[PDB]
Amino acid sequence: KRAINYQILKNKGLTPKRN
Amino acid sequence: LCSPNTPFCGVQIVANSDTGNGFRIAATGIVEEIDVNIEIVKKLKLVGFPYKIFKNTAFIKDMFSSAMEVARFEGAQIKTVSGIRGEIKRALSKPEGHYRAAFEDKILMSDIVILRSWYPVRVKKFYNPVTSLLLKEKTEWKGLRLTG
Amino acid sequence: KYTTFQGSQNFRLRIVLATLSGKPIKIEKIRSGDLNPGLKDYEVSFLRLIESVTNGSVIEISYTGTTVIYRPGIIVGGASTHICPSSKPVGYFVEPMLYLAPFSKKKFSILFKGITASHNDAGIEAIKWGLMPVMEKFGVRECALHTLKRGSPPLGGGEVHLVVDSLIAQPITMHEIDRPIISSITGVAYSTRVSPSLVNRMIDGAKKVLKNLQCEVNITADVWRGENSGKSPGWGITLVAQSKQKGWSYFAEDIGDAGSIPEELGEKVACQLLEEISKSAAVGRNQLPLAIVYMVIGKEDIGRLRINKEQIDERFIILLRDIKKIFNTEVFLKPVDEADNEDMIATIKGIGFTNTSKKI
Amino acid sequence: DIQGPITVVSGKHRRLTFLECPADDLNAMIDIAKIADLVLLLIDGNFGF
Amino acid sequence: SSFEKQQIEIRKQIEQLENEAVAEKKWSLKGEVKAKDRPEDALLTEELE
Amino acid sequence: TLANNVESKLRDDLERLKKIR
Amino acid sequence: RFTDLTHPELIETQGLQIDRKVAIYGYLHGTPLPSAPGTRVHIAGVGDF
Amino acid sequence: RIVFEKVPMEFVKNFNPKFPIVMGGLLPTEIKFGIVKARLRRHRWHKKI
Repeated sequence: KRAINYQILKNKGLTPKRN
Repeated sequence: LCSPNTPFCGVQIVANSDTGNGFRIAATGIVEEIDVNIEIVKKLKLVGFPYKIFKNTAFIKDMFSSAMEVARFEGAQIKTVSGIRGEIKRALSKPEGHYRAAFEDKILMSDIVILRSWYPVRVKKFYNPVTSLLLKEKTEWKGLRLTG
Repeated sequence: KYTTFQGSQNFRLRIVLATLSGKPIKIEKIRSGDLNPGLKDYEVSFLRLIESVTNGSVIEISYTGTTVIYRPGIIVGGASTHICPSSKPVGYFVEPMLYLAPFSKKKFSILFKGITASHNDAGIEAIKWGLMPVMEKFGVRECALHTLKRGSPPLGGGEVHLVVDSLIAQPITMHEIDRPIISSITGVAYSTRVSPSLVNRMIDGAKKVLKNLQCEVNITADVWRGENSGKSPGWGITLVAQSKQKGWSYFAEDIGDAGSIPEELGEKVACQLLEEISKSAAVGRNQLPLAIVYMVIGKEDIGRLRINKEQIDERFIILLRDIKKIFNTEVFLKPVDEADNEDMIATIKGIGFTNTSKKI
Repeated sequence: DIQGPITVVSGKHRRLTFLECPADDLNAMIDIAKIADLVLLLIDGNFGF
Repeated sequence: SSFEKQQIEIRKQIEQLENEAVAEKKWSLKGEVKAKDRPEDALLTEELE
Repeated sequence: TLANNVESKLRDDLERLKKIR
Repeated sequence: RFTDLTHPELIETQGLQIDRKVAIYGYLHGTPLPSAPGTRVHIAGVGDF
Repeated sequence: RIVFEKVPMEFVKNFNPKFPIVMGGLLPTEIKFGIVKARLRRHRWHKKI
């Protein structure tokens, strides 16, 4: 089974680095 | 060829054996134009070194193998790594490949002069339609493999 | 592999239709039995013009010259100059370009050089006032034929510039099921290297034939003299009957030979105009092939055009047969419900053609 | 047992053709996606997407 | 079969492209190039603007 | 031997140059 | 549905490798298909016919 | 009913009813081959460029 990864699941996209 | 505004997707792997766990949709795009020719070009930079300096004027070596080349490239735009612009003034008869150049400002011996150039590139005419239904397994179609 | 045709019949049409369809064709047995077999010089020049305005096209002319293999490329257009051989006038080469001009990657900007009139081919005024309006009806908003210099036969020397700014995906669907009411008659009587008297006598000649009519008659007198007047003496007229209501035009034209009477030619052309309007229903005979072809290459819809039982002659039949051979489209004709006249409605389904060459 | 398209009556003037896309083939997923008017995306709730 | 023939020519071409892809690039595609690296008078025949 | 190679190289260069013109 | 109309006599004399003639039945979709033969179509995973 | 000649034999022998057979018409431009200029981007969820 090919489960979706974290990038897929949350779909945070391109965001700036935040402290 | 296809009409403009025809969308498409791209995939690198279609066989189940090489599927792995990563996403298989590799590229997305829209067709913009149809043509029988195209003029892609790559940057080719010729490199030389100075060996004799007279203020703005300078003599350079290793840029060209013979005076044959210098005559073709007389008056070309050149610049050093430091950013000082210069010119291909004339070809020295002796030795072969050496030429005189004049620069906006005096260059140092350590500097490297580079001639920027653009070399044409050609599109490879490779066409391998996928014919999975014609195969026994219908799910292990393999074509030209990736460079890695 | 190749759709095959016989003889020099409809050479320009078959080539042009091949361009629009994108289907390769073969034309064979071109003047096989003639003493001088094979293509004529102007036909070869026409093929050169096609090559100039296309890209990816491959054309073969046989060793004997009697067979042609044509594989269309894409219409690309551009800016170019074409030298027209004296065997034909400029209108011979301009006419096929009108078919292909609106459907290019770049605008057509072609400078034609040579004789500007003849007894057998479309004149400058025929194109400007007789065919180009039909294109404007089909959606070609911007198209112009500029007469830089007039060249009469036999030495010619005329120069004309064809510019078609309008680039459109495909012609609009026609719905013309009525007989246009023509509002006025206009025309141009032109002459070169000769006295102004001939033009006036000519306009006088046409006026007598048309004086009995109930509409305005105003013919322009365009006398050409000097450097721009060409190398030979010549004179001709084009009369156009215009219907402002729906922008339709019916025209007749012809040129005069040495020793001919200017009044007689004006009378003859006037009579010929009265002939065309009698035979026409929505478009003239000389405009019909352009109208039919553009409909075939319209969107996949049914376009309707009213045509008289006079237009269905030999030329009409061969035109439809060639269209079917290349495009597989069949023109259907039905009677009109009226009893006053015996016109028929030509219903054509478009092929869904689209100008893919243009960049977006 | 079902193989290939199956056409069925769904109403007085409506019909449906059902096609089971091979789950293991990507090439199918492309061309059914080209001709599928409706897509029923089966999702295992326990496992997730 | 005709398809088998086509697959044979395709395999030949794929082998050729394999070797080309692995093969070291020509001098014109190596970015920086000096006189020694390239063949003598190579620029004369090549069209560089 | 070397001079012959240089002669051939000059010939090839002239041929390409002629092809340009 | 898919059906091969090739005469089995041809299959035995020339062999199985011979190219076949096939009949495919189904409901048309989208724009009307022209009635005249010779129309160019593409079957996914097979080619253009 | 559509009848096609000169089909590869592998299609007839290697026929699986599960895998759909999709026939699609081609416009005149689809037949032509040549250079295609397109705007393309790496898919966001693809790991590598």
